[PDB]
Amino acid sequence: EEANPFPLEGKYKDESDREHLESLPEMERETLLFERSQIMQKYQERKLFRAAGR
Ligand code: NA
Repeated sequence: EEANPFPLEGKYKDESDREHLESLPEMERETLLFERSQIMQKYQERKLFRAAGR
């Protein structure tokens, strides 16, 4: 089992990370959220494959 990298609302690490991202300029925030959506897709893909291999 692999740890969920962004367990808060699917895109934040924890509350201080949320507050930090929400304080950034729009371009930076949307770039980081895009980065994280890629990380989360790969995490979820690996989780699916683990379920299928059981
Ligand atoms: Na918060």
